[PDB]
Amino acid sequence: GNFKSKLKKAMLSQQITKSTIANKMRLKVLSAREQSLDGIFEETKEKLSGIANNRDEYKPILQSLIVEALLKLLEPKAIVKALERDVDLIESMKDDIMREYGEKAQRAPLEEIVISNDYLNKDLVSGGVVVSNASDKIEINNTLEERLKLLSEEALPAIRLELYGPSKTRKFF
Amino acid sequence: LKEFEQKNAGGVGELEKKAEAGVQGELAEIKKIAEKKKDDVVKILIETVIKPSAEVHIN
Amino acid sequence: EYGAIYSVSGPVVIAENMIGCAMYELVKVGHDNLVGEVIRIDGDKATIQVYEETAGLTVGDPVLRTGKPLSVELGPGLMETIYDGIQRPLKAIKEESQSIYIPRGIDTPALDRTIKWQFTPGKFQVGDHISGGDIYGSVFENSLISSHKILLPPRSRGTITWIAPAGEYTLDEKILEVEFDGKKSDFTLYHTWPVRVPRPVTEKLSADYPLLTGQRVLDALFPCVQGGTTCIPGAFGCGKTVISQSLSKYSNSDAIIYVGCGERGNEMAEVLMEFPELYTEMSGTKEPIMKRTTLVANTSNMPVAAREASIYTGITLAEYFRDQGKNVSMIADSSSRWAEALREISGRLGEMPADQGFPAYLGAKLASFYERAGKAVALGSPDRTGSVSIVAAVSPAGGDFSDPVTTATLGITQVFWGLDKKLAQRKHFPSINTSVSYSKYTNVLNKFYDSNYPEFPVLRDRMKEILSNAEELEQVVQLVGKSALSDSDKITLDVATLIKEDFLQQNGYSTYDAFCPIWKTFDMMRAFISYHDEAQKAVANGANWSKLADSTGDVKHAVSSSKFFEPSRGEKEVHGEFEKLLSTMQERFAESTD
Amino acid sequence: FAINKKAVEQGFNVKPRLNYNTVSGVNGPLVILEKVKFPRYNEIVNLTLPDGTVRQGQVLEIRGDRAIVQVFEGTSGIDVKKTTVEFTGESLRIPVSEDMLGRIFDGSGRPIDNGPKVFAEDYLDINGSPINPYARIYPEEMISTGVSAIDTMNSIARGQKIPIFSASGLPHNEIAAQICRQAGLVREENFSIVFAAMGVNLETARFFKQDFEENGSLERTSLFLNLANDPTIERIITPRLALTTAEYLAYQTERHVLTILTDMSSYADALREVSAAREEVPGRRGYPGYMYTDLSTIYERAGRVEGRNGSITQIPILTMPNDDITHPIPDLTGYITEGQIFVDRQLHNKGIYPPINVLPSLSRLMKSAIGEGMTRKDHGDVSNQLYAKYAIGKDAAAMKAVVGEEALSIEDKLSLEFLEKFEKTFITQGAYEDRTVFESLDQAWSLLRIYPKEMLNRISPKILDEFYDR
Repeated sequence: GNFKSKLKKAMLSQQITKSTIANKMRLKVLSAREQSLDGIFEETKEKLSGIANNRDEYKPILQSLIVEALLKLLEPKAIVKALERDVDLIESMKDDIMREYGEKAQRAPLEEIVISNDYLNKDLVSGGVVVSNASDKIEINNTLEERLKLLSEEALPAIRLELYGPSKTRKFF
Repeated sequence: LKEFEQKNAGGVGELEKKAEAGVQGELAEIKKIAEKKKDDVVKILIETVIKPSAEVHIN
Repeated sequence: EYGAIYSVSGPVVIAENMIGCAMYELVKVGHDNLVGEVIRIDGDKATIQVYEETAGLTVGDPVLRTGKPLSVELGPGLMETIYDGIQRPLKAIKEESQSIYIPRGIDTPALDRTIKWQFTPGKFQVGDHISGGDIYGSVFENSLISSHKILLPPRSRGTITWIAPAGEYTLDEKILEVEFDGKKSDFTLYHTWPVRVPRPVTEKLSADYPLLTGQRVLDALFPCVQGGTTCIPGAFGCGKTVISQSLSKYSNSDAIIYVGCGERGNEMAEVLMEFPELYTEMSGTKEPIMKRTTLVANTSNMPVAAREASIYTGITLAEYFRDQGKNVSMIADSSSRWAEALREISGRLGEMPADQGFPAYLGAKLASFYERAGKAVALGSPDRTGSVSIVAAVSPAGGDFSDPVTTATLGITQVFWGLDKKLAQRKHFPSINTSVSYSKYTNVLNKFYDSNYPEFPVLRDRMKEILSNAEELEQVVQLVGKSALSDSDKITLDVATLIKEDFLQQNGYSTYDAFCPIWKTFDMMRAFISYHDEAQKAVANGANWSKLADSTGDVKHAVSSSKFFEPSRGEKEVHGEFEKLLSTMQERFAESTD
Repeated sequence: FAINKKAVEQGFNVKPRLNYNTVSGVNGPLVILEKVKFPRYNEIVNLTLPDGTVRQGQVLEIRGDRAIVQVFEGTSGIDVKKTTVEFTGESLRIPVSEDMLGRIFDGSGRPIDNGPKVFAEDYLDINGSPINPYARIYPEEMISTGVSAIDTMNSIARGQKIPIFSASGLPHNEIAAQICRQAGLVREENFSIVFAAMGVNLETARFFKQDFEENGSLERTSLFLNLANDPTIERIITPRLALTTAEYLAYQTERHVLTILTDMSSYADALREVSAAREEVPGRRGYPGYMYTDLSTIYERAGRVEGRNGSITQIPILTMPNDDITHPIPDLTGYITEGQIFVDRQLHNKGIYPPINVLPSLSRLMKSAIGEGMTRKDHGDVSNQLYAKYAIGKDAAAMKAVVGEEALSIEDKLSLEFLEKFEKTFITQGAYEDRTVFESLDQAWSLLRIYPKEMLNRISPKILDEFYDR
């Protein structure tokens, strides 16, 4: 009777060691997969900057971003907080923005678009803008370093389906 | 009991090494298939990011 | 015209710019057109309760009006179907949504509009005068529902100016024109009806024909009449489904409408699997029973507000089938869940509770529902009669009968069947409590008994007296011991135990005791009473009963095994066996008097 | 396949969201906003306290332009000047993937096993639409738990929901661990086990993690832990996360799942607490008036489906306050469910494991699983006979203590002998002893040898004639 217990205890201990090793094995594979994904998500940011260093193409993107933010806001007044090296571009398109907002929405164009004397971080943020109303209490952060973060949350399934094809053992969706 | 407990002495390193080898053929697959499809994913998500939607919330 | 959502909180919405809306009118909410029903009105605003899931609603979404209250569609094709609270078929929803979930905001017609029906025109000729409630045709629905009948909608009359010929049709092709001040009325094979307005009837009568349940105890001691109400207060799982199962399986009614409100949800999956594999015979053995039944299902999971709309829909169909001169019977599931839904919505709006939170007007909602039961003479020319016999089942909290829901129905019902917990825990079904239940339809059945079974009530009273005396006698043995008990008291206790072990245990399902006909129950009743009478007679002359106990021996076994006599073998078949049983018993007593 | 490739194509889309630096009050666990620009009922927000610590909430009411938000991780430290909300424009969703198996998540469904994120295959709402009753099929199967009192007197068919009523201090944890370790179809042990514990102490969590690890079961399970010191509001989400994971697994990968909910009493307490924060009409003993519906929308998610093979079985563990079967929580739990196993305190004081009495326990779907083709034909009524004899033994013993031992006929003596043996040899068993139904039924017959054939009435004569003599 004593033998039974003093053998069962060692049996359970060795079983626990087996289980621990088998468990910690899977974490290495999972970390490898997510690290490979992080590789993609880190090597993308070096092309957004490249586009941001290109005036011929950056202007329409900036205009579209501003228009989208304004349309989502739906106010007669607005404030824009862009980088230092972009205020010159923004100052050159303050008519198209107003006209296109007045068109897409069925209202008259905006009244004023005051560019804030504040600015952003040259390093953290590469392009884009942040748009708020007159009182400066409602914001729509639409920087090029923000959109990517949102996209890297609702696109994981669409990325797995592409990097590993249809998953097996799932048969009803 | 001494026999039983010393019999398990060699079951640690051997099992660990065998398990390590068992999956070692998988990380290579991950790495090699990561580099084939990287460009496609990068292009797709860059295209998605660049172009906004410009839509109004249906009241 | 459209309004706009202004406030959302749980199952309650508020919409502004609703000026033309009227109390209890129907509305369509949201972009998916969920179904609602206004409750209050304050100038522009109008509180609404939603009969679906409220989630994702956005302040500013449009809301529509319809101008008519919650109504069902009455016509052919009701039989064999299964419906949700607001009468949306489930088979069609599944087979068209290609999914196992119920897609919110789905809408399909209650009755199939593509099937073909055979129409046999009635007797009215062109130029006749027709009033609401008159048969002007018929339809062949099943081999069991041989001729579904067509009725002019109530509140509609005039002179018929065109009637279609025989043939086949769908649910749309007009088959009658009635001119009242212009032939502006076209009548198809179906019509609608508001659910909160009871259908008009010619006159109410008195129900005086028994409703045969099959269970021995219910038929014997606490009978019910065709057109009467009832309650079966549950006690937290004491076989309250066995009673409903047997009633649905074997009752002698031309139709059945099983309603589930707050059901466990798993039960429906069993009642829609058993029936298509079981048969009953009326004008031959017609294998399906489903041809005779419709089911309304609203499990405890589905939206709360639809619980109320699952019993009005349930009973309006019963009234409709009554109008065609058929004896129907509605078997309601837990009606306390309806009260819980009422309490929930009442609290949501915010108002003074009466008892344990229940709204002050609970006592009036129940009565106006139970009052639709009863025999009556239909409204129309051909002079037919029908009936409705609802059988509720309340589920009190804990096990006490002080629940406001329980104490409210007992005030309005006419029959009552308590339930005991320990009897259920001992596997003693049915678990009726014979000391607290009662039945008011006990004397008006004298006509039926005299026509058929003249001595039934006397035997019933004698058996009840035996049981009550046994209870009283045992009330003291628990603290005095069975020492000072005379022979008569011991015989009374023995007979009471014999009865409680044999007569009042139906053993549920088997090949022999599943549906004890009335005659078999009567013969068993007489045999038991005769046994007790002879046992008291022999000991009356001083002969000691202790020796008689094993001197008789076979008499007790014979009476206790009489319940195994197989029914369906002939009314006269077992009649002779039961006739000779008591003769042999009394001969043995006379011989064994030694 | 194309259908797979289109269900996710809509994922490639970017939708910015607003930030409202406009709060207009705080009270209890609630927070009121203002000027919200088309709220949505049951949305998700992200509070960003002035300290820089993020939290999470959920709207509950929406008037013209106000939204009332309740916060999960308390509400202290919030300010009406520097805080900031952010509307996610969606309900609460969980990332699921068949690689969740073998991992640990906390009350909010985020890893705590020092691993990476889930890397999901799709997002699912924690709530779920009801199951079309026309598309449900009843079990017609049986699980062999290896406990005689559970596998003979009652029964468990996969696809069934059975609570375990047990007082405080009794070893319901051990019973649950044994059942999950020792369950298989009667002739599998491939039951993937999701496990959700809410309102537990550290020792219980350590014990459960230990037991699943030494039995080699941790590689096919998934644990959600919400200890006693975690935020109270989050205890409402946890069971929904666990059940959503189970539903995904079963009904979309065709595997049989078994679910455990460690403490429903804590869930009820949290419901009462959050309700009392608002002013809802109370039910008896103070619990909310709508608790029945809330419990129903948790329990009524088990069973099988027509076109699928998976089937999820529930074993919720519930603790009665004062051993009072009339308390609201047991009442509604047993009204919603179909049967329940009862753990007895009295038998526990005599060192009987498992301390299960059979009189107050029930199994609705027993009558279907048992019969012929799976077990012997005697199983249906041997249980009834044992029930009747046990009930007679109870009241015989009760009578013995009043009148003495003078009025106890031979019937009572036999009943007392049966009652003693039926507990000292039949119910009792070890913590690692299997018992196939055949052996349990043989032992059950052995206990009816006391009674002569002539008074075993509940049992059928045919069975007696063929088994009573062998």
